[PDB]
Amino acid sequence: NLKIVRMDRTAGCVTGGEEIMLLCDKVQKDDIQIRFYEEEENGGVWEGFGDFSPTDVHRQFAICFKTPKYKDVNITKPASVFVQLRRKSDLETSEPKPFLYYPE
Amino acid sequence: NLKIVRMDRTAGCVTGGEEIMLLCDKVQKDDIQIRFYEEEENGGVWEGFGDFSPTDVHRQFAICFKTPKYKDVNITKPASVFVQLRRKSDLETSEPKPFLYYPE
Repeated sequence: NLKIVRMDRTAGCVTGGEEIMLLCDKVQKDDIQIRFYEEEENGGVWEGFGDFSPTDVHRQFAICFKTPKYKDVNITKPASVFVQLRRKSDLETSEPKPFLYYPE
Repeated sequence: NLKIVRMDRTAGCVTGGEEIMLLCDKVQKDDIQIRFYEEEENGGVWEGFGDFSPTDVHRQFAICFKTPKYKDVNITKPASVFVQLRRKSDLETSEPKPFLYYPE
């Protein structure tokens, strides 16, 4: 039942720390994370997490957060990743949205 | 009971048409407008309205909209206005938030 309905930004700088506003279907403020991930060719999986507190969850239907730092702040072209909602308790996830990290 | 909790942008170009995401306390999608206004020195009051449809209201707790065109697209410095929620039915309003229009 997790869904990213809309994000006001779907790209960001590799240094992270940028404010994004996200509209979601209902979530519980203490049982929700925003996971950015990238599947590596070596079977590895990079992940980073949106930076926010339960108070940043707006009436269970939106979240304000800051982006995580991407794995490599020295990329020279954009890196495409995904972002999903994930419940902390049972690790249920939303369908992913594409997200582009760009060089500083 | 109307409240603008957060806006992801509190400035915009005088030409209008720019996407803003707004978090609000509960509203009814068919009984809500976003009014930008400016009190003139001559007792006049400019107003413009955010451009959106009821489907742009997200589960009664957020609204995505486009800014209205400011009264004067030829200003040479920023113009400070206010923005409020207003109920269409009984014209109840939220407390206003400052908003800055800037030259193209």
